[PDB]
Amino acid sequence: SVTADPSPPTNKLNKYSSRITEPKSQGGSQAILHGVGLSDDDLLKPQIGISSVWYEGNTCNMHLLKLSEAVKEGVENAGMVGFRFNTIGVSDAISMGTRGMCFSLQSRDLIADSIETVMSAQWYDGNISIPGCDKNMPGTIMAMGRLNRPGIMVYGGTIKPGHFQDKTYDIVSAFQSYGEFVSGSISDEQRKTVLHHSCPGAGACGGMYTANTMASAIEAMGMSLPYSSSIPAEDPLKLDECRLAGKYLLELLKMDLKPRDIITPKSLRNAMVSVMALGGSTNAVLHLIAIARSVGLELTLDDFQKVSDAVPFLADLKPSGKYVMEDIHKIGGTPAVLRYLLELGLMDGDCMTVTGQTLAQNLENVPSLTEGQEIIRPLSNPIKETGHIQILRGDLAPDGSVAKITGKEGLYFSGPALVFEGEESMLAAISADPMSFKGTVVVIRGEGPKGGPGMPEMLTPTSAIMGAGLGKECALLTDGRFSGGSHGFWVGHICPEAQEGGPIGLIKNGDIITIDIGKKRIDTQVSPEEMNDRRKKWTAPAYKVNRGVLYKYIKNVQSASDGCVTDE
Amino acid sequence: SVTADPSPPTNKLNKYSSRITEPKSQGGSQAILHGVGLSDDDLLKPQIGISSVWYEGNTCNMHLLKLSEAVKEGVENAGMVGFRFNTIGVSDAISMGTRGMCFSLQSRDLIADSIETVMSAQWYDGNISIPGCDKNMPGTIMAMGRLNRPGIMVYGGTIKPGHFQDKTYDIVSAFQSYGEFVSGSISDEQRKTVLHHSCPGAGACGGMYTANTMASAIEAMGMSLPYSSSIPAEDPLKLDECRLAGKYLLELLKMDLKPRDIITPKSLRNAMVSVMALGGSTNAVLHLIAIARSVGLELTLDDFQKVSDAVPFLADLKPSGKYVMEDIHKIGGTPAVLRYLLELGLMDGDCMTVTGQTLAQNLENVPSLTEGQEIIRPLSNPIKETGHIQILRGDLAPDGSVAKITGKEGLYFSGPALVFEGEESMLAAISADPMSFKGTVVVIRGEGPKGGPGMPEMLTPTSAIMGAGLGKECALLTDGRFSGGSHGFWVGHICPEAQEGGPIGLIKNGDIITIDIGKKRIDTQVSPEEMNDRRKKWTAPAYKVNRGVLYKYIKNVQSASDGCVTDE
Ligand code: FES
Ligand code: FES
Ligand SMILES: [Mg+2]
Ligand SMILES: [Mg+2]
Repeated sequence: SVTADPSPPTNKLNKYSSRITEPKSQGGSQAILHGVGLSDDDLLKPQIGISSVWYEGNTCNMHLLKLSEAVKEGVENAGMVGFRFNTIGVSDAISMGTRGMCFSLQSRDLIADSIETVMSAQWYDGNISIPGCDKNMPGTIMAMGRLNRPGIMVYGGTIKPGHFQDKTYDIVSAFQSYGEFVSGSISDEQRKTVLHHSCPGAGACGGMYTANTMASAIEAMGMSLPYSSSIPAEDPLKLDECRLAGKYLLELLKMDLKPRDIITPKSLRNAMVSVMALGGSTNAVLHLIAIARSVGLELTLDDFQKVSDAVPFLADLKPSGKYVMEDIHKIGGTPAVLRYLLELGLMDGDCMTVTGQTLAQNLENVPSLTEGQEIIRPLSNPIKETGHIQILRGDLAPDGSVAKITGKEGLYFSGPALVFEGEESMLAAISADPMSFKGTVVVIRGEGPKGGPGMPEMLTPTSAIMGAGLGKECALLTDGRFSGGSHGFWVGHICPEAQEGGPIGLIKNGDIITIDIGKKRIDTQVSPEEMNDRRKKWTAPAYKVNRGVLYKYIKNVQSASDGCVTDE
Repeated sequence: SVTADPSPPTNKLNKYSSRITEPKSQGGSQAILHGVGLSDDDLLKPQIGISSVWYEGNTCNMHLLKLSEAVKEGVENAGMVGFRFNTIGVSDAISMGTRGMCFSLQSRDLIADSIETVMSAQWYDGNISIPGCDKNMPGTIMAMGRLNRPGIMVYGGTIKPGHFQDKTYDIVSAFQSYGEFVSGSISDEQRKTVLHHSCPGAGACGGMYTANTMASAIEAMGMSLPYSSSIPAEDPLKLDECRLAGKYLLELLKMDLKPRDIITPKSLRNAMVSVMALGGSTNAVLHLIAIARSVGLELTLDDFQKVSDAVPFLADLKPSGKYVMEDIHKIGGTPAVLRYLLELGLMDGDCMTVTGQTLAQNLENVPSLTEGQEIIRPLSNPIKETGHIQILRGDLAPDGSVAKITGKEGLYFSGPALVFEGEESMLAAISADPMSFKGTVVVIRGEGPKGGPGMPEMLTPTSAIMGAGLGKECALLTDGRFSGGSHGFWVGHICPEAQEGGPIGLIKNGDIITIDIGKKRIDTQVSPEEMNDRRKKWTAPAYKVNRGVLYKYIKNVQSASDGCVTDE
């Protein structure tokens, strides 16, 4: 029983805004509303909060004001009042590699707080959110779940791949350019050319990374309109979707079809099914748990393992494959993918969606995957018989951990631990003495929600390992997160994190660590009694901040196995 | 020693953005920056985060996107790169009277978190903030203090008074209209006419309420440019100020004149001096404490009492007087007011400001208060010999409380307590049985930062008291806040709040409460031993929420005497 936001004061379409538009005792409210341009007749209409995440310093978000204007126009075209407002967001592509990354994950929870705040204070009847980026998307859904007022999330759209001189690039090309330069693979001028053509325009990062994972998952959950996740950012049809969201939201107000009517155990499973089938990001574990909690439901790591075991990986999409979200768009979009998964019996078609109809009804007449397409494998010949996402426990991750397992890595890794108290000291060690890493289980700890602080996503450690030729010769463990595609036994989200005294914070250099994918365990040769000896002598490190938004995060955040929720 | 945000990697103007624009290892960052439109030459420039609080559902904020575009143009005209982003805010005029008010105060702290987040993640060198409303203003300064990067706050400007048929209105006219209708003073049609003409356009609420108090105080603190606080929202000179902020910020980057160089004990006192001289809001106590903490300084309730005792109330401004901020603008603006206070020896002129010069240097050549003006009283004939703001302690507010004391109320009030566990039950009681309030000390408790939750500002209780003719016949105590002008012994901010087991939560109906302004005490006839007896049997009420942004507020917020900071 979630208690968060104001209740409305049955067939009324302005259930909330009537609190301030109708009583004479709210004459001050009505005076403001006339001052912002509402007529007496406008005061009778539903009021839609239109929350975008526009900002100019990221390609994923710089276009969203234009989208928000189209959403407002369509809300007015549907007989409603549209009130635009706008939250913050941050760019992982900009902050990756820097301590700015400590601020990224928590911006999800701040976006949720932001939209909840405005919708509650202004008494809006419904919400249309326009995220464009990584964390923006689940933050908007969490606010929707807390408020439980009719809402639709309009994905801003993925960016198109960059093209120059018969070469094709994305943000990962730009990430990888430094290492290829240092290795001698490319010249400084080729490096510079990659940076000028990797990000050609607006839109979220282009492969099946976190943004496309979550947009697809949220469409599969029924909380975006069909095709929202797969229409590209700069596409004319994205603007048309914006101009239609008001029509759809009107119908949701008439039926009073709310987020907790749409986000259910079965539609959460539908979202998880799309993550497994498409090879989506391990970050979806954090965000789908957070979304489930926001509507008062439960979702555990073991629920992810069960769906992973039930759903084959079918999609030849970056990072693990070759294609990108624009290629999905060209062969029928996300609805064509979900139609195939539904036909295979992998999804529950009875779930209500923001179209006002069920998932099966949305998908009944959509064009199917284009004949001859090579992106989505048939069930008979999947890329992997089960999903990439694997939950591991064992001695060193007793409360869980998350890995992306392709099947190319083998079933076991065993090696002496090489332990670093953060990303910076690992990178200096691999720079000075790369051969000391050969055969080791590398542990980068102190990078969890409280220890980091902020659970930063880390990319430099793994590109340093790949560039040293050590990809098949070591394993990587962290209480933080690893960015992009895996190329080995790379395990993140290890719980309890080191800052909390979890076993990962008790590992010492030379401890033999064995990762067993089949048993789903990360174990240590150190005896349980010696581990307990170390725990008795362990003292928590001082927090790295004492003020500001990150210290509030330290005070509030739950574990990664609990989705790093902050409001419980 | 504040530890919150990233440090820069001496004469460089791009101290922070060089972290991502210069190293080859940040090629991903640079690819994004080219995609958003930066040239190779642009990468060399400082990057300014331009944070507005635009949203369409409030007159105070609906214009701020236009202002933000002018700020960006001036940043580019100054040889810098401008990156706009935008936070949330909420409208007290809309939410007043409703549980939406529970979300208002905390939006200050969420704005602070929001701007801190973006500036840290994106590595911006400086900040220009464009608030328009109540809580927006101190939230932007708190972010500035945490980051300690050069910053300027551009006030959006006050709204102009409304005019219709030789009558003049503001938001308070609209608030008061319901009660005048119920009393028979005005007809329904006159009531409706007030609502259509009370708020004529963009801008913050027009008298010396919280917005104008804090804009004036922040200008007096040196963190806005001269006249920022007094130029009206729709004025051409406000746009010109926006287009100049970049020139001024460039110079701050050259001198590296930072917020903790500008916000000092002496400039905090300067801000407090302006609050006392102008009759500013008791809310300035919360916000100036929060601003002081954000730069690692201390500011106590007793510091406010000392300044109040030292500074006469001089300004004939609403709520207590007749004039409004536009009238100040017409007689020389905030700089003319501060020039007079400086000439009187009430302020410290050596404080550095965002002009790159001292306060005395800014004021040396500004036009003085217009000859003949009747708004600012001479020191010889003040409206009150000391400031309105009074700190009270005593048995029932051992950790402090705040009142606005005009001098019209007498020095003492004594009466039996009439106790309500929230605003709703008080209002029902005064509706049913108004005479039962005559002679009482009314206690509205459970309205503090944790109890409310959110320390709501309350207006309906006091207009109900005025409308029942009880203004001179009772006193009002709360652990929350009272809105607008006082018309009696109306004390808010009582600490500890009732939810925390403070004495206010132990008062029983009939307890004789005596308010003594001269002794600065709110005392009870109940013996200390009986109070302690009650405390031993007291149990905290359940919190009113268990999820969402308000439950996080309950988890994080300090007392009103500590400025309701949330990050400590
Ligand atoms: S930084 Fe926005 S999705 Fe990658
Ligand atoms: S609601 Fe914005 S200052 Fe009054
Ligand atoms: Mg990312
Ligand atoms: Mg207010």
